[PDB]
Amino acid sequence: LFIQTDKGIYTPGSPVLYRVFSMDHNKTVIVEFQTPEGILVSSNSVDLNFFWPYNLPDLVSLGTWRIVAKYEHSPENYTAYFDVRKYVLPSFEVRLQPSEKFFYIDGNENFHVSITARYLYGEEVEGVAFVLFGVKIDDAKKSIPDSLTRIPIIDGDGKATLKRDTFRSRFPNLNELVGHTLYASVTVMTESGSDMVVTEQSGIHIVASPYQIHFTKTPKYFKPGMPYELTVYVTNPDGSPAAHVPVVSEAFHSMGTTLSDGTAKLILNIPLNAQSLPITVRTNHGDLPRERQATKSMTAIAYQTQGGSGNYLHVAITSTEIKPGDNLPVNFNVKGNANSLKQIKYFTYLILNKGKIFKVGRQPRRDGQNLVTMNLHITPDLIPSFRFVAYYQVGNNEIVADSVWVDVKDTCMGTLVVKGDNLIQMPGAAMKIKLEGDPGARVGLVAVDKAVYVLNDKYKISQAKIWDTIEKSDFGCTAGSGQNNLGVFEDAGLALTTSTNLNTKQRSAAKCPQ
Amino acid sequence: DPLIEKQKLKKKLKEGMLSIMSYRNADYSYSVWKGGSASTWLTAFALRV
Amino acid sequence: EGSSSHLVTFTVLPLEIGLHNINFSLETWFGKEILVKTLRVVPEGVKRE
Amino acid sequence: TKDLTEEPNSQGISSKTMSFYLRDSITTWVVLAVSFTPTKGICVAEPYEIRVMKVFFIDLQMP
Amino acid sequence: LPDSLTTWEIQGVGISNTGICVADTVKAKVFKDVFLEMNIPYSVVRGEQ
Amino acid sequence: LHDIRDLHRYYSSESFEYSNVSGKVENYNGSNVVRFNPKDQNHQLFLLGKDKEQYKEGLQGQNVFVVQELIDPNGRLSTVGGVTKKNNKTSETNTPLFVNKVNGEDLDASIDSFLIQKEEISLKELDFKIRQQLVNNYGLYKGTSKYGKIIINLKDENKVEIDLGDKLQFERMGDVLNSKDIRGISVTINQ
Amino acid sequence: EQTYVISAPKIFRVGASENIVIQVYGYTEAFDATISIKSYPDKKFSYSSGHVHLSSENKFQNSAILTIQPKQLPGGQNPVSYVYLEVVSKHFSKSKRMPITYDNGFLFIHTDKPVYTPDQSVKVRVYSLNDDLKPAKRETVLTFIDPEGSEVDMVEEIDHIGIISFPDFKIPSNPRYGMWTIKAKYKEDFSTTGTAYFEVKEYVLPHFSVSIEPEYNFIGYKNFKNFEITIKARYFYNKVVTEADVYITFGIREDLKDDQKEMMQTAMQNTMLINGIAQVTFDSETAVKELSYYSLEDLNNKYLYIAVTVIESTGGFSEEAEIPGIKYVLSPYKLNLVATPLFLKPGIPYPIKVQVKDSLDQLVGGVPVTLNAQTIDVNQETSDLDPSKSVTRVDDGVASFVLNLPSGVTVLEFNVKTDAPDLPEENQAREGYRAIAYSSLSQSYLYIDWTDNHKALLVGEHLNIIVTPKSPYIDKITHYNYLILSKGKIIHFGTREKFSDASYQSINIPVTQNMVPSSRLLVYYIVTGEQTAELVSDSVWLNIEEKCGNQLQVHLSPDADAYSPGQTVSLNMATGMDSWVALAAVDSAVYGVQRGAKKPLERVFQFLEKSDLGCGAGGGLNNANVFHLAGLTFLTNANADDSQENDEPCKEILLQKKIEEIAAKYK
Ligand SMILES: *[C@@H]1O[C@H](CO)[C@@H](O[C@@H]2O[C@H](CO)[C@@H](O)[C@H](O)[C@H]2NC(C)=O)[C@H](O)[C@H]1NC(C)=O
Ligand SMILES: *[C@@H]1O[C@H](CO)[C@@H](O)[C@H](O)[C@H]1NC(C)=O
Repeated sequence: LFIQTDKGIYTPGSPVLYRVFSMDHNKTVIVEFQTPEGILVSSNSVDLNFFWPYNLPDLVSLGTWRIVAKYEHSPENYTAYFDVRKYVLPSFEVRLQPSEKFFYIDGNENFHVSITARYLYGEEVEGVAFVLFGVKIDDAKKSIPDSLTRIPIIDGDGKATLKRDTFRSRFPNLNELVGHTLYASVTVMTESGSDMVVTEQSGIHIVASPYQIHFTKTPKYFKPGMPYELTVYVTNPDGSPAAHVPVVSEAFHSMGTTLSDGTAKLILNIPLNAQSLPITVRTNHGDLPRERQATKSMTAIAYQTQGGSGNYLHVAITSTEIKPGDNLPVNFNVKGNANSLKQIKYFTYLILNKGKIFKVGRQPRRDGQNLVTMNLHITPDLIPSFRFVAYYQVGNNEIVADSVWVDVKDTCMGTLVVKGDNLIQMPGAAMKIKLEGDPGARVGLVAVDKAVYVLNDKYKISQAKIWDTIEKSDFGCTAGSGQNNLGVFEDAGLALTTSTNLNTKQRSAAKCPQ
Repeated sequence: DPLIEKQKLKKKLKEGMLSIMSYRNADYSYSVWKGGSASTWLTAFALRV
Repeated sequence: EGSSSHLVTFTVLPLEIGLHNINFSLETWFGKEILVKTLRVVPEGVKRE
Repeated sequence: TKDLTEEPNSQGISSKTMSFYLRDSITTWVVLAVSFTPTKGICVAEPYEIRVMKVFFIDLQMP
Repeated sequence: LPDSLTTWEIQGVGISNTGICVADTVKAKVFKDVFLEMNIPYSVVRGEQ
Repeated sequence: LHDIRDLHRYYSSESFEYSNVSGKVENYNGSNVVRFNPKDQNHQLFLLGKDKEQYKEGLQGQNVFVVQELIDPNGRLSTVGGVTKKNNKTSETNTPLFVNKVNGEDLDASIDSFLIQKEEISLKELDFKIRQQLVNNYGLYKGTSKYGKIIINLKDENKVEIDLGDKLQFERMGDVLNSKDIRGISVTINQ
Repeated sequence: EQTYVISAPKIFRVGASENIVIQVYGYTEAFDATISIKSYPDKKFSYSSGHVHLSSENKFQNSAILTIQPKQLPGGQNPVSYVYLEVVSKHFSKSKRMPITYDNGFLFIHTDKPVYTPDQSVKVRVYSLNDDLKPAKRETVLTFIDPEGSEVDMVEEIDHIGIISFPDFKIPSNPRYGMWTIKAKYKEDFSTTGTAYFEVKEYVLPHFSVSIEPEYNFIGYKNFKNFEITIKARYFYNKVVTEADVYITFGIREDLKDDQKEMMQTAMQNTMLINGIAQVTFDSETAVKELSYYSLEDLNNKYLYIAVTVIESTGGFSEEAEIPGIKYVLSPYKLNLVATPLFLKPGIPYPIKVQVKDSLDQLVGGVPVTLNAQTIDVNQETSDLDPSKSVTRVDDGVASFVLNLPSGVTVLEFNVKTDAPDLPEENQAREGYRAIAYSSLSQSYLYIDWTDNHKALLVGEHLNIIVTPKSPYIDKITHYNYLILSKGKIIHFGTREKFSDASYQSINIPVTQNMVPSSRLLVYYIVTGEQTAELVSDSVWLNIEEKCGNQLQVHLSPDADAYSPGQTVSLNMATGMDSWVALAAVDSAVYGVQRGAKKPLERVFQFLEKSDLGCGAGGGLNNANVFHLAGLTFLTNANADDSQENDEPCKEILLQKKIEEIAAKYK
């Protein structure tokens, strides 16, 4: 389920109208309205075609109501939040842009926050703004009183700065800040004394590092005497991906540079007698001093070819950032026992996704091919993330396999764009907008005064939150591979039984042991 | 500047010679008006120039 | 009208010989245009000794 | 809730035009479209900004 | 700019020790909406209306 | 004056250059020391090159490639040598320069260029910029990169060498080279 | 057994900084080698020499750079063709006569617009670079030419930075209307050429604007039976005409600017322009017949020509108007190979990429493509591969295929065609190619791939390149080696020891400035035998991103999308330290007044790409070709370089009474 409410915030007395979508797969849905006090006030049983609004009484609880939808008898418990509050959509947007994405909990850098302010109607605002800085210890704030200062917003612009020294003089006990957030309370006020808005540049993270290295996206198992592809993922301290951060490991004198999604595939050449594989990644950035930029280590195990045969399978996926309707070639690499590969006839692959087995198929190999490759055609289905598992069998007794996991561009399966003219309209005037989409599609439009739309960012439903919310079903559990041929199939969310009573571990349930 | 003014003028001069080339013909004789058979006279004038 | 054109006239007559220049303005629901013209005015049968 | 019933083009897109009256609001409207399809399922649109304004007016900042 | 309707297309360049550099073509279309033009005649005679 | 971290810094630093600076000699200890009002503070120069023994007299409007080796709290800083002729012909040669990267049995190397911006040029200025380029385009002083040499070719049997492991000490910094003479630079960086 | 490997560009360029590199799989006593360039047969003159010292420290691979500074004859032309390359080892010693050219650099003559009207001033400047792609303070000469072969004006300027601003050229009061030609040429030693065109036309103040737009700019069976033609007329911008007779006539025409056309009795009569607009439909099949004796659009791959006369019945006026050609094509599509050479390694998937452009030369998304193919054994046998079908990516017009080849093949003939769920079988697009086997009695080959498509390739990234070396009688490969070409010169090179046991492996090559527009990469290994020698290689081409190196950007004070006239506006300029800028503002609409190919600066890099002696995806036909096909020639090879033959052009890829009378008497 996925809820959408006309806006993020409401007059008492107004009627909150919602629409509730389901990623289609007897359709009966339960919708509920709880107040922020906590009380229930409506329990409705709608069909996915039609629904009404909840009329907020001219006199009713204030705060952040929860609209919560689920399926009769199956804890999907999906939810959506709206604010209801006595207010006055002020006539002008304020936008903040902090100087860096983070604050060095032990440096010298002063903290600038730039302020731009413009009437919803698209002209520059003129006025005066109070900015107060502080730190957020979880669900508490702590002003830096002396940091509060007044600044002229002229022709819509102006900078509000926090001074390091004031900072220290408020928090000389460094130990207290560890893992928190600087916050900028900004109040801006039109020169006319008429209208005035307030927002907050939050979630500025205090730390020692400008970046964050993560390995879970790269398998914990590798094929010896075979190139192992390490996949580094580099988040800005919040969680976001940060791109174009270069990374290296000197242990391999190999370097790379994250991309549009936070990933870099640094390839590694691996000596044959290997078993362990310690790797240490550093965030090499020509602007950050070494000691700043972050580091993280992991050690990967070697595969365990069945009965020590020496018969290894690697399946490399070549491309990067993958668009649906793409042609991405996939590399089948084998290795080992001579008169073993002599009888490697066909590869068997399955593409797993959403936590079920989508398409399955065979890729012939002809003799002499130790590297045989095949073009796969990505199609919407595999959004947002699909796994590739593949294996071969020697002489109807040995099975060896590998799985690689791939992120498809987290996008719309089909198309939907609201086409217009973008020329400045006049009040109550006649308007035309074209609507381009998937045939037979049902479209739910809403029009909204810039005001509300900015004021409540978090609650809006977005393709992003959608996809993540579905990805969080695929029963897979590592970037791929496994201890061993069985282990590839277990880790990759599959279960296996062969004539030869060789079987996957007993599945315990969804979720995976940390 | 002299060497400069001289330049300017030489330039005007060529640009102004160019004008008449339009009215020159196939066989390198010049027509009175554009598209008209050429005149022994005009061609003689253009030579004079 | 929408996507079209409307017309405009000013009936005028000048007295000062060669008097010039007329600010011509158009305001619309979008702003003001000051288009500037210059009008040319003249006697009746000319000659120069 | 408009329904895109209409022969697609070469590309497989349907294009449904739409007429409607703007509001007296002197501001910037923002249109959000969502589409549900049997096959493609859900699809969040590209926010379309419609921007209203006139050359002379009153702002009535009022409590 | 020049008071004159047209879509300007402005593209600079920069050649320096590192190589030549074609910058990014920047467009700037002048006005639209609703305008006015006038048909002022070359000459007019005093006493003409 | 060794290390690794260190090297990155001293070679990353703000390089500056000046001219028309004439100054009289005064030895603060061994043989020398001078000073100059750049326009913001009051510098200090330790000539002690084999070109200092021909210059214990003072400077006459020369070019001095001043890069801070260490600083006092008033904007002033000490720099070693870096003095060149002046009038130094601002002729601008483009010089060949090979850069090889060793790695036991592995080799990645490049043909590239270095831009000499003078007629005569202090070996100090050479030392600095030669490594400047290196540090930003050839990953010098980041990781295992910290050993290697720089051979500069001048005539059929003449070359100057420079260990990278420890910036080239200050006494040869008074030394000087004729731009036209530099056949080219060869740099190898092992790991 | 153990030869050396001297490599360098297929040709030299006079006054060019020229790179020469030198491997050697060869023994451990460090030694010295002289590399010279001497006179073409003589050998007494030594234009330049470098004394590289390859040693153990040096992985016995090094390089120096040579040059030929104008040493010829400066009062009597006549170049020299050819000149000697030479190595003088302690161990070996060997030479190679080889060509040179006086074609150094490029001249891009920026004309301030591309159409001009009498008395207008042709503003003209020239950007002027040298092989190396730096400025090039060179004395430069442009020379103007009229439309009829007369060297009208001719002026020369000096140069202090690459932008030579020239003395504007005023058309004349009353010009020779036509296709004016500007020619650029350096004054001295070299011979480089730049060239530009500008159309000079006569302005006529018409009484209508007479627009005349057809369905699409081409005809394919889809509309062969009925071609839609909308024709319009108007006045001051927006006000449209209202009453008008409209007369169209058609004809067929062998092409364009051939000032002739067979026109057909059936000049489709008045539709009458009513209110800014009028419309007509035109049967190609029908008309084409009797007069033009054609009867099937097969007999048609040429243009349909349209002539219209609108006459406003109100005031009694009349303007003409016309399209000169609308090409006839036996298919909407036309397709071609991209990034895929016709040279295959056995036991190695052969990739294949087809682009499907429409008649309007654009990439067309979502097109079905069919692939058939026959293989021929070394054995002579013939095998029919079962078709493979794939659909063209949304943005690239690229349909991708791969086929794993049976070791035993040596020539692969194939078939691409289209498959739109409506187009007739006849009218689909088909194209046939054939690909040959890398030949080597060594039986051993090589092949390098890397992980990319939608290949951005940003400088400062690291290219992870998989080298797989199959089919070698013997893998027994000491070292893989590499050359990095870019802009006809070599800029990276070196070696990596193989991994003494395993199959394919991975080199990590960093991407740098030198390689910016596009770079070639070729990798060779040395299989040896008591027949001392066998070199074998492969090469790819590499589109890395157009990053100016300095970094010019430019913006306007208010970035809004409409600007009220005259409104004072700012112009800010981003750059890379101290760059030099030549701004230029033009009416975007001038362009549309000459269907001619785009003349804006974007045609630069392309033009500036002819630099590269390369030719194709890379990957020649044999260690020889590969290199030549990558713009090199080499010396050493005990195994031997081929001296090409000659340079073929090649393309890369990234109602009656009257008519009887006048017609007749039209003697
Ligand atoms: C769905 O929503 C409710 C909130 O109304 C969740 O709240 C908890 O439910 C558990 C399950 O029994 C109770 O034991 C707790 O009293 C609730 N409190 C908290 C901490 O949320 C509920 O868990 C949800 N359903 C599921 C999936 O358990
Ligand atoms: C017309 O307007 C201009 C500028 O728009 C101004 O400077 C001038 O004084 C005006 N002239 C007339 C005739 O009113």
